Amino acid sequence: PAYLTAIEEIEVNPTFGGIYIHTTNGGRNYLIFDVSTKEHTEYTSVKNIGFTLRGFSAEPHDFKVRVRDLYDNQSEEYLTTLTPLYEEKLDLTKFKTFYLANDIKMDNAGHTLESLFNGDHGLNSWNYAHGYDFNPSEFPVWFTFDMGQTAQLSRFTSWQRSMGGSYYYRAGAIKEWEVWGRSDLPSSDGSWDGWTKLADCESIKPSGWPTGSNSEEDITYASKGEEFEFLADIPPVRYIRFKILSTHDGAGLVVMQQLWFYGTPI
Repeated sequence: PAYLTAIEEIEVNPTFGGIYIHTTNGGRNYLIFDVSTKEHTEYTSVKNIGFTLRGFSAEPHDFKVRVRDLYDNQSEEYLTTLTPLYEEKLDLTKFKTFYLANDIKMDNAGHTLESLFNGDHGLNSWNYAHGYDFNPSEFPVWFTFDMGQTAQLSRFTSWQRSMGGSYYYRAGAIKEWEVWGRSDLPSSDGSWDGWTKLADCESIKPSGWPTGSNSEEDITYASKGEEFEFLADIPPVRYIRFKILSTHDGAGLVVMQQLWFYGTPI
């Protein structure tokens, strides 16, 4: 019966501010998960069941899970005591360029990719990592770096190159991208085999004004850092890629100022 396989194969792991519950359901049956603390009901029929409860402090808490079906069957309780994950800013000094053969180069104009992790950021900053021009027909493009440790990621903050603000939302500022990762050594050829997608991301321009016109709200917003959250169902990772799909001005050029990552080191 699906509800029995569900309770028998269940895994419950800590995640940021709660727990991640996963189980199997190869029949695509309709299961109801009731999750108790001393708080949520999931209604799902996917094959690879995975869902989160959040809102919890990072200390040990007792959790109870029961699975039921639309036929009035109900499982034994699964009990677990788990501590939710709590994020820290990962140590920037361990972040390094990890250049693979099919990556864009980010060492133009006197800087390197590792400039994105040197701490220098904000409206008046001249810091950046700066690529080379390419034809936008070549999007998507990507670059690769090493976090220098393995971590369960929560979120990251991204700053565009600024130089007083007029460079926001043009001149290499990225618009949509994906963040991919892996925990084991990449292949030197830059093959995408062995990489896992971790986040879909879109940098928002609050005003929605065309290229070359930035509002006061746009400039304040970008200078404060753009925040993105990662998927809960991701493995620990060490190596990271940004697969750039688009840029704000549509030109084939990537230029950014800073990237700070948050999560729990392994």
